[PDB]
Amino acid sequence: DVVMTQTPLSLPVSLGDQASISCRSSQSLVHSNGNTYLNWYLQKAGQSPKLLIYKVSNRFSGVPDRFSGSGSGTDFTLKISRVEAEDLGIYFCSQTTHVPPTFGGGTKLEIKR
Repeated sequence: DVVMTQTPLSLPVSLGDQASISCRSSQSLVHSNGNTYLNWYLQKAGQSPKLLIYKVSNRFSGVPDRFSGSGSGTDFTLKISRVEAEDLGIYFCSQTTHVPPTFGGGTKLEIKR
């Protein structure tokens, strides 16, 4: 199925700066109609998962607006107005456009060093 290459592998940023994680999709995530259904994700060391965008840029209910998604077809990104302690951890980007669902990736985001 469509592969999702998460990048970069590391994103050292201070809790306050803007962070933009990328994500590429083998043959784009455009369903048979011209619509893209992406699902950004984030998880800490054994904590409660958090979903940001659920299409391409719109933010899911609960997102502090600081999260923003964008991109074309075989490329996507998640810019954050400001990183917080909770934001730290590993990032991911899923997609419900193709089947079966992918769900995976892993961008390291543990503050700036």
